Amino acid sequence: KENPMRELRIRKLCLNICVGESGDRLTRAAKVLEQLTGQTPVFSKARYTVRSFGIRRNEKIAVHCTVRGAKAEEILEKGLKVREYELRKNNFSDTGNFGFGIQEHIDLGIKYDPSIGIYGLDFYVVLGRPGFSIADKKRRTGCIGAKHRISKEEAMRWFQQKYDGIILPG
Amino acid sequence: VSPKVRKVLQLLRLRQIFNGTFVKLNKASINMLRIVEPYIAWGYPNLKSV
Amino acid sequence: GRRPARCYRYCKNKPYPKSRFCRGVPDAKIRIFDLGRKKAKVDEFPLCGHMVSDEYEQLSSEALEAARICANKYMVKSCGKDGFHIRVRLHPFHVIRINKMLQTGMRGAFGKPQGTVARVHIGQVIMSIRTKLQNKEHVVEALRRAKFKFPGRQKIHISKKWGFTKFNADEFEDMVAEKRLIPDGCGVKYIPNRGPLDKWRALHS
Amino acid sequence: TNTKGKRRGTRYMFSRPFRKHGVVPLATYMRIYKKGDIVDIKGMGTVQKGMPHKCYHGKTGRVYNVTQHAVGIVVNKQVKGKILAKRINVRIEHIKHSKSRDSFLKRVKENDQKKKEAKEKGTWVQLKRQPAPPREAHFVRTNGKEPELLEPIPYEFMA
Amino acid sequence: FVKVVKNKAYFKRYQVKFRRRREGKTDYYARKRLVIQDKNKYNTPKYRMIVRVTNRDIICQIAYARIEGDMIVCAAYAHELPKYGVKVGLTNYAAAYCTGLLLARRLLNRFGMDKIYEGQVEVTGDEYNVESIDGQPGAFTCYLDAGLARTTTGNKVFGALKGAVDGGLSIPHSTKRFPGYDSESKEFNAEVHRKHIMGQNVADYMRYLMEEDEDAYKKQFSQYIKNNVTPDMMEEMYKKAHAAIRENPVYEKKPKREVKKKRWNRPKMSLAQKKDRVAQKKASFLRAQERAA
RNA sequence: UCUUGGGGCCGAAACGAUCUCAACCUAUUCUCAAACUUUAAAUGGGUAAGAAGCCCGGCUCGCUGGUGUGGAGCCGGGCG
RNA sequence: ACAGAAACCUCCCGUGGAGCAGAAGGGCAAAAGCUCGCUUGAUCUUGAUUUUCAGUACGAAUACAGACCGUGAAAGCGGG
RNA sequence: GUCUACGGCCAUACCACCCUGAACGCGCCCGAUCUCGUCUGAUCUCGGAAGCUAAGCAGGGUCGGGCCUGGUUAGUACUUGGAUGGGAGACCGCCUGGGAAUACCGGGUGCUGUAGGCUU
Ligand SMILES: [Mg+2]
Ligand SMILES: [Mg+2]
Ligand SMILES: [Mg+2]
Ligand SMILES: [Mg+2]
Ligand SMILES: [Mg+2]
Ligand SMILES: [Mg+2]
Ligand SMILES: [Mg+2]
Ligand SMILES: [Mg+2]
Ligand SMILES: [Mg+2]
Ligand SMILES: [Mg+2]
Repeated sequence: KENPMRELRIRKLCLNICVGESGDRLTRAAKVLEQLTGQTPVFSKARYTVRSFGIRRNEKIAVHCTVRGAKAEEILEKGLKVREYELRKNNFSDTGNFGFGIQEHIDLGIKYDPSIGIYGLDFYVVLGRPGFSIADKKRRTGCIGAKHRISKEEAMRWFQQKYDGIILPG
Repeated sequence: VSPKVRKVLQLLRLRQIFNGTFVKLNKASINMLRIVEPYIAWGYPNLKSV
Repeated sequence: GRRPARCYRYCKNKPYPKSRFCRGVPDAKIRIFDLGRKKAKVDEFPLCGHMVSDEYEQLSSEALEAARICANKYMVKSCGKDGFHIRVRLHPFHVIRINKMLQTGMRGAFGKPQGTVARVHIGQVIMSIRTKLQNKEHVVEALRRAKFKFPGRQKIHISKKWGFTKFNADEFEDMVAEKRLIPDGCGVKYIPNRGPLDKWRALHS
Repeated sequence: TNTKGKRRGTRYMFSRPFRKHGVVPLATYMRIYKKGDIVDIKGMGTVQKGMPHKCYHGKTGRVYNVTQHAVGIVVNKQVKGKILAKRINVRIEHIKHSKSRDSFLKRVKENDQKKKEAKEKGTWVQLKRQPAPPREAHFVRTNGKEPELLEPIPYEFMA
Repeated sequence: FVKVVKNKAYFKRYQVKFRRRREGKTDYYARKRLVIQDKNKYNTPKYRMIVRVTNRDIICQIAYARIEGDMIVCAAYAHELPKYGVKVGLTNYAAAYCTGLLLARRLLNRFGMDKIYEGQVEVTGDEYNVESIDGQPGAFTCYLDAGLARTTTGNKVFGALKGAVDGGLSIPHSTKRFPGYDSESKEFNAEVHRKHIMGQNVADYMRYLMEEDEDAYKKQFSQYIKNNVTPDMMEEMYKKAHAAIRENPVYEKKPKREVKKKRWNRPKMSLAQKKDRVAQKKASFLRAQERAA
């Protein structure tokens, strides 16, 4: 019988919209995430100036927000539904996380408004077990230990049971 | 005569060639005699020598 | 084109490598240090002769290139192009300068790079040849002919080590049988009685 | 010529030993330094304040003043044909109590104890040290074993 | 393939941090400035008041540094508070105040200064500092060692500090980090602080939960119910604890009892045992190989 | 060795197959440093080897201070 | 998702292989780096000391002492 | 036997993986009213006590890497002082003293202070 403290959970869901440029588009994207998550997101600036991409250093080009708790489960369901609960094997990282892309946010049940437009966004799910927070605390930080980590196979296995999803090959 | 040999020969009181003295042997003195090795002939005198 | 090798025979200056302070050094004459059948396994060539320097001097990269050719050509003629493996054991790292005159004279006399040399000690191996045992006489002659490309005095010495390895030939065969030695191409890896016991399982399975 | 730079030539002198960088152990700050103490000066590159000048690295002096962080040290310095008693202000990271006198203070107490004890026993005990004397006569037992004969080995060219 | 970073050379060159740093327990940048005394004060001890709040306890200690290690001069634990009538909430702000008060009275009792420096016997929750009395032994002076805690307003380390200064210890501090300081107006409300010291924020929560959801109330306060601690009596419960702490702060050590020698973990294997184990493993491997063929 | 490339090579063609040579990685191996270094000499540079010491009792302090605590100074005494 | 060698998001390894204005050397990891909040110890003042040295000057630097201050919960730290 | 708080020295203490953890602890853990801080009660702060040693942590293991310490290397390399020594030189030998470092082989794998617990 498995220990109750070894059961997988969603540490957080991280939603990102790299608009690629500053100005009106980025602000509108900041409003799509707020509608979807119900919390104010944060803008991320460009680390470097890249001529090809047309982005300058310290220029806001993307907006993102982290969602935890029961809200993360609710929003994750919307995206996984749009994927028809189908993910590729390569969608899972070797550290036990996974994520997927959404091309239009309107598929997530967000009612379209003329002054916002249509955006895509990234979905990333960080999985975890209880006691993953020892590596995030200030006092007596530690490392969770080999036996407690989440493998790619354990993450894929969790996704199937949790959602009855399909892991396509490749 | 080099400075370190010149000082050690003065402490033995051998300030002139073919001068002689008795020196009672021990770690301190045997290592002084090693510094002045090129400048002295020494050894153990018998009762007749004394 | 260059000064006679008597002008740079002796190790008079501290080592002067090609570095970020000494820039503009021309390439060395010798660029190949191994020729013959380099790929022969450790066991094909048990015999190894050496050319050992009897002097503390500087060997120019031109003399190393010439000797290598002289020793290699003889081995090809007398042992075949695949009966031997030569290894030049000196690399010309010390840079020699020139203060080029036509006139300031000795004002600002620090010289520009002229060439490269190898600094060799007494008893230090200059070049090595490994082949089959029956070619012992052909190794000695090959190295005897190569002594004429060098200044100073050299000694030809037939090593008691097996090939280019560091292990004596009189016990190399047993060490391989007991698996203290594992052929690894031109040489052998040494297996100590240490480390994970899964390594021992691998070797003994 | 050379420069008159203050830290010229201290590339190795002031660097920290191998795998001994980082925090300074706090017992370095808990040592008690009193007036009259003999201390060995050893500059430490980790702390750049109160650094002794290179010439005082490796010298030993006497403490004459103690402030909140530093001490005043009277340390001899030879300049040409004279030796000056120099007063330097050094932070206590760059000094350590000298053991050079502890062997002496150990001997005094042993001397003072023995002198007192021997006196009440009416006996004489040596108090002054002596240089190591020549070894005295002794017997060496063969145990019925002939000494192993040694011979020089033949030359071998191990080239 | 990518280079192994943690190869042999990465370990040859590696320098470990201080053990207490590796453990994540000690901040040596802060410790140096806390424990180190001025050299012209020589052997004068530099006392500090260590406050560590664990998941279930509060440890209050008075220590000074020595070359062999810190010498604890007096300690007071929150697991002692049941002796003084407080059964539950041994990590809340009110408990921290009691633990700090117990630490102060216990020290002053030990030095014989408890009668001289009684502190602020009536808790007002306001700024108060003990001033030395001329002709009497001076007031004991220590500094707060807050460890790695985030010293924002309302941190319980300042609850214990308040309890210690109200007991008669001299600890430099301001009211900026007591609960009741308003960052907006920059004004300290002592009456808010007095509420936390008497645990009314907890009491208000119990009433709030009781009128919101009984099930939540039981989940949140199961042990308060088991011990019959109700919101009305909390303030008196703490006030009694202060009187009792002041009446008798001495600690009677638990009397040690001899026990049967019991070992609860394996000792090291000897060289012979380790060596023989490898021989058995080798024999086992070859034996299996011969059996298969 | 697919984590990338060049040659090939069977194809309807894909990370399918097949090799082959390189880059990469892993253990080895030859040869080096005035402006490299884990190690690390010899010779060398300070300091100490007493009465200006040691050990007792007391006194002054505006310095330090939970403390008659600390530190410094000063006075008297005993030890060759 | 667009997204590619390189945009942004996430997890993991990471002894410094970065950064600290500049030459190099030293030093530095809950910091000396990066980001925020508050600030003007880059202020006023007498002596002592160090470095070059003749034991002169300058310059630079080091311990203090007296004021005023900043910062911090505080120990402290700061007169570039 | 062992832990907690604070430490000293700062790998014999680190790193990797595996096994075992009685009691008390330390934890993971459960919440967000209050104090306090976040895009996010993840962290920080605060209020708790249903569950669990899964993890951290402690002890142990590995012909483990590292580290520590011995042996060998080796009286070798180098070196103080000496000669109207050798040798065309390069350099070398001897005399009088000092005297290393790899590879290779073995052994070890934290000690301990103050205060407070648990362990018939
Ligand atoms: Mg593990
Ligand atoms: Mg020259
Ligand atoms: Mg702090
Ligand atoms: Mg900081
Ligand atoms: Mg001042
Ligand atoms: Mg249990
Ligand atoms: Mg939580
Ligand atoms: Mg377990
Ligand atoms: Mg090992
Ligand atoms: Mg232990």
